[PDB]
Amino acid sequence: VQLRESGPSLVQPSQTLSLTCTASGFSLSDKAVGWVRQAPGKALEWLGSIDTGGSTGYNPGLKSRLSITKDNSKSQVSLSVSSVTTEDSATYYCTTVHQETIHSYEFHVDAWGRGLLVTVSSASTTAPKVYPLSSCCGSSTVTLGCLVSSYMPEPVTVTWNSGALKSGVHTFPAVLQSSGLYSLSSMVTVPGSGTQTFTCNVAHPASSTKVDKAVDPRC
Amino acid sequence: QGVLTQPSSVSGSLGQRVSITCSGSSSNVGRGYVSWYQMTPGSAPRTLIYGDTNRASGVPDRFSASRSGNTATLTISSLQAEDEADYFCASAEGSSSNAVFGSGTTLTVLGQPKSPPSVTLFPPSTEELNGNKATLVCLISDFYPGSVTVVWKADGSTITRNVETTRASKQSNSKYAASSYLSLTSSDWKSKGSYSCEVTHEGSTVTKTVKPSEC
Repeated sequence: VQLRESGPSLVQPSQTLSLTCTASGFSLSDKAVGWVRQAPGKALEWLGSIDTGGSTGYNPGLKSRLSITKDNSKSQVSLSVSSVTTEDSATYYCTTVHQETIHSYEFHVDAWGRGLLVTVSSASTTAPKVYPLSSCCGSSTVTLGCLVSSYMPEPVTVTWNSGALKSGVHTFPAVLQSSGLYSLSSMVTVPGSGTQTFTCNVAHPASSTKVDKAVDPRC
Repeated sequence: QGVLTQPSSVSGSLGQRVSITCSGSSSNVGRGYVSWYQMTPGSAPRTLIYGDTNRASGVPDRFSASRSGNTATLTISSLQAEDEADYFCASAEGSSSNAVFGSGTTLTVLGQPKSPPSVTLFPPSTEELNGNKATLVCLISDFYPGSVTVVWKADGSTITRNVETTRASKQSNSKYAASSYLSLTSSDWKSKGSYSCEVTHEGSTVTKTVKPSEC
């Protein structure tokens, strides 16, 4: 048992988000599956479950927008969330749950998926523009970098010199700018390096893009 | 409908006894099948406790839990580095398929000495400026505790428009980082004598400056 969520990492406001859960090492007719999400900086939030018999329960606050179904055939469980807003941006987790019934009700999560971040935004998939940075104009050490500008959605990956350069590399978490697009930056501090060469390697999987930007260390 | 209320924050030093409360009502916690979950940085949650008191497989026995009435408590007997994480209780309410998670607790392990921020300020690239855009990037690293404030200045006056600043995030070396971006037109950049990023950390300010005429 591992659970795996699949679906879009980005969807537009008012549309319907639809996720699938598979990756199962057991039968849906033997165990209940739950969905749990976590909006950024919020607590875990229950969405609902479907038991072995296909009976569903839902978070009562969210229920009007939620649909969970399954098909034992393909060992797949679905979630749909209707009329999405930015409040629906979250990491979505598929789970297996213990649900059982002095008359007290038993609940716990047995197994957790890895989770899939989904962002709800008016912005659609946008590959970054990469710009070279140098601190020069602000010293035996120069700091170089790359600005990874105006992309959607997360994530972005940065290496230097194809992975050869790791020491003194610091890549920062992104900011969401007033544009509605993300930017993040990677920097490297170089002790020199007269004819040594510095290239940042940016990957934005959602747009299927890789960018190499050469950055001038001269100062 | 119900709410499981936890402290927002808890802290201690290595080896100390730390507790996390989870207060509900007779319809949730009071019914006695509380569970607990840990979420370590950049990992899916893991189950710690179920049925008020049982420990999940593989969880160290410094973790224990109990319940009295409508309040459940998770206790870590000897706080370990790896225990810096977010913690959540949960309970069914009125139905085994209606789960309520608690509001969540961030646990920090104290120990790190104070460390000031390193600040690097980058001016806009020529390539960006060609696009009629200028982004100044202030990168802030290796500070502890994880709390900085950022003020941008142009010729000694404060700018607030078109600034986005991150909160502090944990680095792999257990200090913190943050960044700030000021988005200008190429004209506003060029029009000023100097721009400054001024980072304050617990009352002490590290300032970096760039002058368009030199950059």
